[PDB]
Amino acid sequence: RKSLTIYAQVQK
Amino acid sequence: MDAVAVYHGKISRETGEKLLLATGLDGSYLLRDSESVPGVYCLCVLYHGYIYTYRVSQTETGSWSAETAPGVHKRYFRKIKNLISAFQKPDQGIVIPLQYPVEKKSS
Repeated sequence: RKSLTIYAQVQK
Repeated sequence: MDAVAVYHGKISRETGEKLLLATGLDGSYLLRDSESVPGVYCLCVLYHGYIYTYRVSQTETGSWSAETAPGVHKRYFRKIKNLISAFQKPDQGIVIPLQYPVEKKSS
């Protein structure tokens, strides 16, 4: 909630 | 010529979030400037209400590529826009193969 961002990386 | 129309320029995090949420289409991506790392772009795809941000920077070798998790193999390219065409591969690119570009100009 109050956060629509993951800023993750490419898992492929 | 390096034609990047998907690059609306520099926008805040709140801007990119609502931008992809507006289109209301899973797989919608956009090119925004990193508000933390200058000279680096950020491709974000809206999925599950969560905007997945990915850092895209060119290597010292001159090849274009994106960040990779510790244990994943990333392929190199020779163009910034080419990354989009190569990422359009299901289960062979990102959380979702880019499909609907969200540029700031024409709908």
